[PDB]
Amino acid sequence: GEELFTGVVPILVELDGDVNGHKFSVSGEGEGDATYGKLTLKFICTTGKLPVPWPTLVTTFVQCFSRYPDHMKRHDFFKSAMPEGYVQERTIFFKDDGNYKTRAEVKFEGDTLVNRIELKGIDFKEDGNILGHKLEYNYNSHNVYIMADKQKNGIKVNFKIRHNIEDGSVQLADHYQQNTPIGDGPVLLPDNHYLSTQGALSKDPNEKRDHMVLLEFVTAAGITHGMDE
Repeated sequence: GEELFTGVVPILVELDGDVNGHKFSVSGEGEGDATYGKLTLKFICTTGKLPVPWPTLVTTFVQCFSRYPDHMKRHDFFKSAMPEGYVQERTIFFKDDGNYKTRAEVKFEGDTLVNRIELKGIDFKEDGNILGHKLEYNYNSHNVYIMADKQKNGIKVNFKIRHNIEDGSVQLADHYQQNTPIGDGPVLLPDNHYLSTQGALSKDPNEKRDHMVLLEFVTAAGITHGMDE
């Protein structure tokens, strides 16, 4: 799966979602060059307004496109599970508010890296930060902590997203994450490490729909020795 990422790879992103029985669908479209850990993507909400704020769906909407330095290349689980792909599951708990459970298949369909999401949210407050749309429209820098999970044959992941509340405070979102092969074959199981992100949310000023533009930079780090479980 390393060999598959040398250059620019086109991506489709399809989410279908329900949050407090607000059904909705999003479609996304862009490119990844994993040589630089670069992603650029556009998302549009094909069922009207998105009822969640956009920042809360950034983590949900392809970590095969992280940049792994040559010295960490054999700790790269994500790419190593391609083309057959990987299933990615997540429960995201928002502090003093509800949660998203999500399930995604990330796999190559054709020459296009595809991420296909199903997502349920519950116990969200209507006078909320989330359903009351109270979060700034921004991407901050984060670190993504990864460990191996030999049992399941994949990785366990956790990190906290720090969403800026319009008032000013922080709205935490705690991502309990699991990734596993759809890949019936062999994937690289990493020693513990992190990824480090940069990014930006913005708007296409011509796009009439509810949407989001994501440019993102993600680099792997934390390891300096001699590699493989």
